[PDB]
Amino acid sequence: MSISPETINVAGAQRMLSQKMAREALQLRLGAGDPKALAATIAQYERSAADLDAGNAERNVSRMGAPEIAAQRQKVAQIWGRYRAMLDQVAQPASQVDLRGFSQYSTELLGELNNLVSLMSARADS
Amino acid sequence: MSISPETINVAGAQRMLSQKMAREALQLRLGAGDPKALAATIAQYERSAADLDAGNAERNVSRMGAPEIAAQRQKVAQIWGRYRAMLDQVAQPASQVDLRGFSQYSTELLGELNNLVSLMSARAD
Ligand code: NA
Ligand code: NA
Ligand code: NA
Repeated sequence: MSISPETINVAGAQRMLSQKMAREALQLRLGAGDPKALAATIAQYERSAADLDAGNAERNVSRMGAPEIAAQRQKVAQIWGRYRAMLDQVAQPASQVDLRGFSQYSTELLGELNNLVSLMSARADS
Repeated sequence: MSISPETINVAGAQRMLSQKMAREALQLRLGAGDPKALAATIAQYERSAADLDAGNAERNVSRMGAPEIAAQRQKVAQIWGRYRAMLDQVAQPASQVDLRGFSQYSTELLGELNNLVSLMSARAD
């Protein structure tokens, strides 16, 4: 591997975080949740996204400048912005939302994050 | 690396699957879910757990026999068995369930899956 294992770990964990935040938001919709937990999960995702975009030497996350990888990070980022806004709405018990649309979007983001991991691994691995 | 990168990918994805299942079960609790999706996610976790325990040549998942890794897979399996049962309760809109208990247990399983990934990576480089 040309990148650190931690780089691939952080990218893979984005997949998990996307799902964790959805569960936390749905639990908030049910009135049994914790806004602090949701915020913290979203913050972990965003911290990792910035680390993957810029590199983070302290955290041992490599910036991968390959154009296809950078393009996939940007594709992910556009989906993420819309998903993040949906999370905020889902988490409010009294809001109007489309829960099937939310689920579809969670699955879409997950797929694009998995695609990011795949591209990173292809470039990194022998 | 002594193990295939796919081995680490599959172990990491178990973290994700544990959380996807919770998302799906809560969607079902809210009447906006899909039982087939939850079933598929559970099945994927179970196949991957089997692959990590035994190896799977077709899928390029390597065996890792180090005692600490085997012990952690066993620890995960005990938590998983209990978690899996909780899912069915959560997913029923009309059940009485303790959702905070469920989320705590989801986070516990996630942590042990993360610990498994860490142990695997340490051994693999
Ligand atoms: Na919550
Ligand atoms: Na083994
Ligand atoms: Na097992």
